[PDB]
Amino acid sequence: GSHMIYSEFIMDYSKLKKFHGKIENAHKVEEGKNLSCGDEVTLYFLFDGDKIVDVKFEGHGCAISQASTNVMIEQIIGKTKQEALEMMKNAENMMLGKEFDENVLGPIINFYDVKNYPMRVKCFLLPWKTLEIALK
Amino acid sequence: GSHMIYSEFIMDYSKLKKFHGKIENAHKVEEGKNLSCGDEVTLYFLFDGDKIVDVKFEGHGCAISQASTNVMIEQIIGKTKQEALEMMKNAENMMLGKEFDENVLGPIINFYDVKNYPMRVKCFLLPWKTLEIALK
Ligand code: NI
Ligand code: NI
Ligand code: NI
Ligand code: NI
Ligand code: NI
Ligand code: NI
Ligand SMILES: [Zn+2]
Ligand SMILES: [Zn+2]
Repeated sequence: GSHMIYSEFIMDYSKLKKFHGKIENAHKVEEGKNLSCGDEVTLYFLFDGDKIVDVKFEGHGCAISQASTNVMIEQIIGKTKQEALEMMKNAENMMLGKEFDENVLGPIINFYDVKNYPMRVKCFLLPWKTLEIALK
Repeated sequence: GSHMIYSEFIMDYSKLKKFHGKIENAHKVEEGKNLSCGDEVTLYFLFDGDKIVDVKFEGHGCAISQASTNVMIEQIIGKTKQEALEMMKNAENMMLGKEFDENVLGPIINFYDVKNYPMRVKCFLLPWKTLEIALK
């Protein structure tokens, strides 16, 4: 009745635990919060030059923010920081109704419907904006 | 295809914030885990003799474990330890195929369908089993 946003894809990725945790002696730690809804995420990174070698997250939030965090990590590991930022910008364009590169986003496109729920847009965007700040 | 278990009731209650937190100088603190899923809950209690005056939880988990925790807290605050244990016994009976008292459960009946998913039964039961240990 008002929970339609929660697709099978979102609920699967929300419960994924493989990227949840801390990285000891991380090269970068970045905390983000979407206090409108009450979500928090802490991203931990290892880099090798400009390559993202590993990412884990701590904290917890709604199923949209957690699903988004997990699909984000799964897609940015092994990429360069520039590539992850290009992906981020496209993820944000997708929510703002602007134009985006489907090939760049891959399975991130499964969050397309979130843009129909303007408060949950912040939930989807939290890990990505957190990533943006961290990588600059 | 698998998100059917996630009703509006469950999704609304999984996001509830008013019971999430610690109680300083709690009269009882009990931790519980459902490792097959990755769910954690720490329950904090204040009592006045046999009456449950306040309950909060920390930790996080799936939508079913978090929804169940919040519905439990909402229903047990202001009851006696024994009323809470009787609710708990009924909730577990529901999950197994056994007989239960609908008037004792109230909105806890909204989880009836979970019993068709043996793995998720543990998610539902996590707060209740943790409560049982805490109170006895
Ligand atoms: Ni709904
Ligand atoms: Ni955790
Ligand atoms: Ni920073
Ligand atoms: Ni489904
Ligand atoms: Ni919390
Ligand atoms: Ni104990
Ligand atoms: Zn959220
Ligand atoms: Zn669970």
